[PDB]
Amino acid sequence: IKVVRSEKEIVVLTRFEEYHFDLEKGILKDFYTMVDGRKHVFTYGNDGFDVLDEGTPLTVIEEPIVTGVGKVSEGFSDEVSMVYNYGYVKKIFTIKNNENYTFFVDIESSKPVDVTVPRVSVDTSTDRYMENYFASFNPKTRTLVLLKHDEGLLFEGTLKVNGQKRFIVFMGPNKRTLIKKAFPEDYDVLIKALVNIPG
Amino acid sequence: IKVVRSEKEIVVLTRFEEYHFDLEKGILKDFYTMVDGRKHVFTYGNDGFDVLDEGTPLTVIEEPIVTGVGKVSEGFSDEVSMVYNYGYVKKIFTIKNNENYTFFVDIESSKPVDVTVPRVSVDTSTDRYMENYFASFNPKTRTLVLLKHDEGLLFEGTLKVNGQKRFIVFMGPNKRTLIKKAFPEDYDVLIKALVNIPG
Amino acid sequence: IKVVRSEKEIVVLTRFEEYHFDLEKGILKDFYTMVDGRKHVFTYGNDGFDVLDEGTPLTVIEEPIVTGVGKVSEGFSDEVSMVYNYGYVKKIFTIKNNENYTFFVDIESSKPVDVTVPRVSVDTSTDRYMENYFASFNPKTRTLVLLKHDEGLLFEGTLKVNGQKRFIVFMGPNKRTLIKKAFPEDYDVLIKALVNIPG
Amino acid sequence: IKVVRSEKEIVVLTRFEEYHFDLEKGILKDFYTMVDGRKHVFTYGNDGFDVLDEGTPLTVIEEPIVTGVGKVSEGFSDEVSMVYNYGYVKKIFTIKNNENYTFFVDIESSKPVDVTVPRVSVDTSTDRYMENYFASFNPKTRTLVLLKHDEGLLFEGTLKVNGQKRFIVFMGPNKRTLIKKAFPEDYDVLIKALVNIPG
Repeated sequence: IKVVRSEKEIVVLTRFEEYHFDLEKGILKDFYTMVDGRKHVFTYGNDGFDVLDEGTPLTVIEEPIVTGVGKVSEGFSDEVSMVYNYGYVKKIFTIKNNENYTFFVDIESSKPVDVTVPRVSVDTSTDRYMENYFASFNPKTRTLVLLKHDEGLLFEGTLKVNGQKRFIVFMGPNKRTLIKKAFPEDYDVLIKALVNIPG
Repeated sequence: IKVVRSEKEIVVLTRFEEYHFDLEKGILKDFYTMVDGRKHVFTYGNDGFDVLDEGTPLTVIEEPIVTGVGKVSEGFSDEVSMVYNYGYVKKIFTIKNNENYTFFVDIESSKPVDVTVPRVSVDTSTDRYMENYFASFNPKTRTLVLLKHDEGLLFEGTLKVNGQKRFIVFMGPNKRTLIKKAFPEDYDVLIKALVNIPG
Repeated sequence: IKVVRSEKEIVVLTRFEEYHFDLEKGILKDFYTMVDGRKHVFTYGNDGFDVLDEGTPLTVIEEPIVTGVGKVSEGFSDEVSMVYNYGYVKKIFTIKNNENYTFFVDIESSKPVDVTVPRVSVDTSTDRYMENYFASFNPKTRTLVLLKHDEGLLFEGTLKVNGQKRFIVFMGPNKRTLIKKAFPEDYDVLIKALVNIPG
Repeated sequence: IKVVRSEKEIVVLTRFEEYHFDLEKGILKDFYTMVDGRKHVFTYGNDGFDVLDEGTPLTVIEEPIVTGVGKVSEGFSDEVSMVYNYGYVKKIFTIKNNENYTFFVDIESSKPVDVTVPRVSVDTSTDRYMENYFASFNPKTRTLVLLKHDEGLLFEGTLKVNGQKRFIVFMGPNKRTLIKKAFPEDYDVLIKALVNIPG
């Protein structure tokens, strides 16, 4: 809802979410929840939606563009989008004022690329490779990451993209209602599988 | 936000707007504002977005579909859409929870068709045919209709549709900020033009 | 919008255009604009889309077919098409009711042929061979022809046809909005490049 | 994904597919699936996309060309294409790394030709001529061929080519997800129709 573009990064602020995106690689740098005090729940390893071509991370050919609907005094009102252009790869992050801890990654390529996925867990013990979904849980911050990748047990740790593809990313507290709003169709199977993580 | 589908019409209800759509012709039956008590500000004459093919109105080949995002206990939370299928014409009404008195008419055709435009004014005196915009004002109810038709002074009282086109329709009180939120770029010229209507 | 077949030629008539096509050679014989009174702006030299096998013009093997959508009392309402069948070459003119002085020439051949391109200029002085586009301008009549040949500066005065190709032909007044509508992807490059002609 | 040109045949090898093409006639010589060990499921009878001009088959006028995108250490990473030029007929096989047992045959002729269609069945018993599709099934190898010929029940056993046409060919295991992925518009009609084959 509030966009602050710095010389080193772009910051998107809502009432409960604080996103930090870079300018050169199109990565999610940092994510904070603010529902119970400013809490640094995600930080960039090599997993913030890097676009890997054949085995090397790609950088953008131009500065990212910031757009959205409902430009209020403070940036936008209901939608913010950030466009990253790698030439033959376009990547758009979309954040809506739904206060659901859910953002979108609409991505398009000419040749197939690999998009690393964010992990909030300390170790692989609290990560789940589920059908069409990647789950990552941090028991310290109680933070959940649910990425709908639509690869149906073929996921190998990176999003294989070729052509148009939208990814839905949940990143926030373990609040069951918010997961139902983010993934209404698969909610039942999802929660039933998420029980198996320590939690 | 709240959808009530009876056997004779579909009713969309937000905190300030009350829409009534029919089931056979894809028309806006009635529109109420609820900001200063339930006020019947629009009613169907022959102008509720009737689809006129050659010179005769069309009816749908199937019952309309209701979709949207954020399926809550009471219908949807953030967006409602209604799909009307005339066979070679598809017409979709979209209402978002922006509380802006603004809805969208996404329309598509295989042959050129005509879409009648709503008028809230008792007479033509308080109607304006402006660049890319039709305005209609009812001084009794203080109700403004602003339709962005993108026909550029060539508008003749009916929307000419051929292929894909989206219409943005503001319908509600004469409130500066809401018009700016609806049409940010043309706002200056629009309102400087709306001065000429009684008001 | 109106078609008149006269056992010697086919005439197509919209509100601003009057095309005269022959029946034996599939050529554009004459073109009239009517926005400022009936003005004879094109007359067939040797360039009304003649199909040349070597330098040998071809004749159709059958009489042309006239088709279209929305058959109104006067011919057609939104689309007229004329099919010329040279046996091993098909050539279809299409005139849509866009009121944009823009028609289409869809062409398909079995062997490489050459199609002449209409000129409106008195001399080669006011012609331009641009990237993917032929431009002819007549300073007296104020008529501009823009042909999208998509041959990228390899154009030598005739369309090289082998296989399927669509040509977009603008023939009318130097109106920037109409150029923007006809060629929406390249209009900036085109409008800037046309400054070099007298204009 | 790996191309081996043996000066006598061209072999294209993916994770689950092995195609054997010749060099003189542009035919499919042999096809192996590998998902359950190397299983020889197609051998050329007189049905490996032979171009029959009217009575006799055609040979290419020049050696085929191998092209593709993402040229990795082993041929190409994601697309391979073989161009066969018969002078007045061009035939391009395309194999994408979609792991869908689905390849494409883009074809363009100057005069009407016939292209034979591969069969995996021992007899005509397990074959079906369906709306826009040819179906061949082998009950011992569990291999299904679905060719989208788009000739709508006018198909007579050979592809009628006269211009530009694209054929989508599925060749592989009877797997509904894959058929859905290759033919997403007709998958329900197709899959229901296939029940009539033994299976």
